[PDB]
This record gives sequence, C-alpha cells and structure tokens, in this order.
Amino acid sequence: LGKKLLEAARAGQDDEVRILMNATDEAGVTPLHLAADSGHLEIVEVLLKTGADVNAWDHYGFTPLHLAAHVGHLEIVEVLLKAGADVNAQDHAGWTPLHLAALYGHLEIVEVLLKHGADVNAQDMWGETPFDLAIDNGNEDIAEVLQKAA
Amino acid sequence: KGSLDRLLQQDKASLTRTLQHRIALHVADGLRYLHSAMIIYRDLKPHNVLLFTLYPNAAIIAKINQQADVYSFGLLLYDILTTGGRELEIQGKLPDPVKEYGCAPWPMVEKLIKQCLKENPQERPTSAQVFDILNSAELVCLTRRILLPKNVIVECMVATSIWLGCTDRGQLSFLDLTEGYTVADSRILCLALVHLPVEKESWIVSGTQSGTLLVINTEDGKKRHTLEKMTDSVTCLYCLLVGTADGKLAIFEDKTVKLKGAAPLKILNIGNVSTPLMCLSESNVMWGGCGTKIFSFSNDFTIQKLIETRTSQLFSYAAFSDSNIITVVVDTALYIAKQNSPVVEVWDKKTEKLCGLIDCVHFLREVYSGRVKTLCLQKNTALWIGTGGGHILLLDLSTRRLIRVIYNFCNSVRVMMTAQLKNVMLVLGYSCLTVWDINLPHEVQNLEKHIEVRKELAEKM
Repeated sequence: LGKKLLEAARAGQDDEVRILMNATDEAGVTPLHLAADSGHLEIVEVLLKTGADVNAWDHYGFTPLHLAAHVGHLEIVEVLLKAGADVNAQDHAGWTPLHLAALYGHLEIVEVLLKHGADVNAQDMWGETPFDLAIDNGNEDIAEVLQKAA
Repeated sequence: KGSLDRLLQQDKASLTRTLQHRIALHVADGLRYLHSAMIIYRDLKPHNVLLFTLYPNAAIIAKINQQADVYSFGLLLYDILTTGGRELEIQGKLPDPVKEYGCAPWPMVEKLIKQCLKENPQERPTSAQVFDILNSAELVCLTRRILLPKNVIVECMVATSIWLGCTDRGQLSFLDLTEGYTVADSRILCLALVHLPVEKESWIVSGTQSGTLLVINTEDGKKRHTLEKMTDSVTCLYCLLVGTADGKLAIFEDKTVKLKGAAPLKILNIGNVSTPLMCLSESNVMWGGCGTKIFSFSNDFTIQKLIETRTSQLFSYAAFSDSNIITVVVDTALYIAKQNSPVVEVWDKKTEKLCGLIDCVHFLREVYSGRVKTLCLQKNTALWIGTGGGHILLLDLSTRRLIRVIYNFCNSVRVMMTAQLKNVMLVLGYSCLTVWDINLPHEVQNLEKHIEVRKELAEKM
C-alpha cells in the first residue's frame, strides 16, 4: 500500500500511479519526498494534481525543494514553485533550498529561486548564509549572482 | 573498614578516579536525602563519611541555612578531587584544583566546584540538582577538554602530542597534551602519520589541495622534504597510502619517504575526477571506498573485490546515497559514512551486498543536524558515531543499540579517532577538543546498573 508506493516512487512507478478510486513511513518519507530524489517528472504531474502536500517535511526535515536542490534539478523546481512551495522552509539544520543549491553549485537553481522571491539572509545555528555555503565549497560563480542580488 | 581521613592521608594510590566518583555520588545521595526531609548539617566534612569497604564495583562504598550545606559539600568535593588540602574557608577565592594542587584534570567537576562555591547563598545549586549533574558518564570519564582560540577551525588531526591541521594558506598546529599549541599554499585537508622503527625516526606527512605532500619529523620541523604526488587534492593518508580526488591511489614503500620527491611504488587508478578516494582502513587486507563504490586490496597491491554502493540508493535518500565516502571502518561488517548523509549503512564483506542500515537521526531525535561526520571503531565491540551538529553517538555492534548520546559542548564535530595516551578518544569539533576514555560505553552500562541496584536498596530501606 503506502509502503509499496513510497518505495516504488524511488524506482519510478511511471504506469502504476496511485489508486484511481499522502501516507508517510516510519522514516517519514512521503511519496513526493521519495519521488523528488530520483528526479522523475511524471511524479509531480500525476501526484500534485491529486492533492499531495506541497510541504510535508520529514524527520530530518526536508521540504521537496530541499531535495530538489540536493539532487540537482530544473524541471522539479520549476514545477513545484508553480504550486507555491515555501522557498524559505528550513531544515532541522537550518538549510533553505537556496542553501543546498549554493552547496552543490547549481547556478540555474539559485537564479530560479531568487527571481521567485528567495531570501539571502537565511540563517542556521551555524550562522552561515548561502553565500558562505557557495564560497566554502569553492563555487564562487553562485556567490557572484548572490552578491549581485544582495 | 576505615574512615575518610586515612586514605586521604596515606592511601593515595588506591584512590582511583572511578572510586573518587563513588564517594561524592554516595555522599550527595545522603545530603539529598537529608535536605529532602528538612534537615541541616553545617559540619559536612571528610571526617563524617566513614567508608565501608573501598573498591569500585561495590553497591555501597561510603555513607554519612539550607543552602549553606551545599557550600560545605562543594568544599568536600574539592577536597575529594584534590587528594589533600588538609578565613579562606568561606572566602570564594581558593586556587583552582589542578592549577596549584597538581591533581589530574577532570572537567564537569572542576566546574561543579565553581558552580557550588559562589559567594551568594541564593543561586548555588540545590542538592537534588548537584547529585543529578554529578551522576553522569560524561562527567565521570571525560579525561581532558582542551579549547582552541577563535577562527582556528580545523578538519584533520592525528595522534602520536597531537598534530592539528588547520584561512586559504595551509598551516598546521602542533598540540601537546603544557597544553601550549603552535606550511603549504593550499589548506591541509587530510593528514596522517607513518613510523619507521628501523631508523628510530617518525615522518609526519600531510596532504594538500595542490597535492604537495610534505615530509617532516615529529622531533623537529627543520628537516623538511616533499613528495611528487600532486595532480589532485590529497584526501586521505594511511600507514604509506594516498587517496586523491580522481580516484587514483598511490602506494608508498616505508623507506621511500626520506628521499626527495619519491615516486610511488605503483599508481593505482579506481575511477574519474568525480569520484574521490578519501577513506582507507586496516582490517592484512586493506579496505576503502571511492565516489560511490568499495574495493579491497591484497598482498601484492591489486584490487580484488569492487562492490558498487550506489545500489544503496534503493534505500534511504538518493541525495545521501549518491555522495562521496567520508570514512570507512572495517569490522566483520563494513561501515561507511556518506558525505552530508545522516544515514550510515552496514556492508557485508563476504556476500558483497547490503546487510543493514543505521539511521543516525533516528537515534538523535530521542534526545542538532544528524548528518554523520566521522566513524570510529573501538577494539572488540563498541562503535562511535559523529554527527554534523554537536553530538557523539555510541553504538553496540552486538545489537546496534544506542548506549548514550554524548553531547559535545560545541556547535559541531569534525574528526575523531582512537588514541593511546591508558587508552583515550580524541573528539574534535567547532573549536574544542575533548578526550574521552575508551571504556565509555561499558562505563555507562556499569554506572547505570550500579545506580539501579543502589536505588533498589534505598527503596528497600
């Protein structure tokens, strides 16, 4: 049932879809969460229309924008802010999707979220901004656009 | 069998640390009872402890204004930690225990004395709170705790005096455990020691982002030489092995380090630039991982098995699984920690397939980031797990059950490994360095069992 759906979303159900008639797990993984890791596109076009929660964070604390900036994607983010996902949701370590984007050198993603109303003064308990995450990993290209939009 | 004057007078040797934290725990378990049923003492002294029979693993070892009693108990604890000391009594200006009396360092008691010795009879901790803080393994063992100045962040360290590897110019800091701490264009990412007992000299070698390996000795930093590995950022040294960022690994003969710019015995390549080799562990068969895949050595320095750990992504998050290996520790099962991953997996060295998972955040949420940083394996059966936040995890390989979530007094933890200083831990995190006794989990279990037994006995009486 729910376990099968959340495990298959990682592999990709494609055809199987879901009950033409948002269960969680002991690990807290929702179908959108498990789906945005593998980075499929049918997932958020056949499950968002059903009504799957745009923001259903995990025990780690992971909105499906943190995952989309984690794995590295364009279409998933472009789609998930169409529904209006919180661009300023915070991880349990205080990571915003922009933070994870600057952590993995995705210029496209920081450009996308910044035009959608993403902040640059987001904070964690370590007191690090996405500019700091970008420079620390050596991706000064993202830090350039962050400073330009600062 | 005696009173708490003779052993403080003559029997100084038998006053072991675990016995030292058995009297005060037992005294504060009587002072708490006294203040519970509205009594006062005003003469709490070592002369009124009168131990029964002194040896650590004992059910009972010693037993006897309201807030003026806590000051006397703090004085007693000071005279317990300092095995000696015979207007200054109520002064609040006594010397620090290890500063003048020369006792063995022991934090969380050297601080408890200060907390209970304040010259204000309104905010010194109540006896219940003082016993509550006193009974804790983090207090009992915690061999040392060294602190480092601001903006001296570090990410690599090695035992021997402890070498610390730290701006955009690589500088290393020699730390001695005294305690006065003290050379490349690129910062030193990883660092390790090699030993040559034949020539009674030890060469300490550090890896740099520019790849300029350094050869210096521990007795003096004058005789310096370099190797010629280069070609990437050295990410792991082990004793000599080198793990770069392109997956290449360079074995080195023990006696080649003295020669300037010595070539590796044989350059071994694993993968590409996107796959860095950053972990090497001792089992005589080496083990290690690069990018997302594990391998194995032999006696002739050739890969024998090569398992793909990308297949772990069928479980947990792909964002965690599709990451580089940080560290590997090889017991009968294989433990590898992924980059920025709060999930540690268990790999079977025989069937070459996954056999278990360890969820660090699942243990952490019962007591702050959860993302694993380092792994440490201790002797027969005790597993030490780091965490991105300020945390330390203890596991029991017999059943993979949590022992005690030790909370490091720092924002984060970076690197830890075993040491032989008496065997000790070396936990480092943002920057503070904490030294723990190897027997921490068995000590937790023993103290919990002894406290349960004593509580049962007290309930009986």
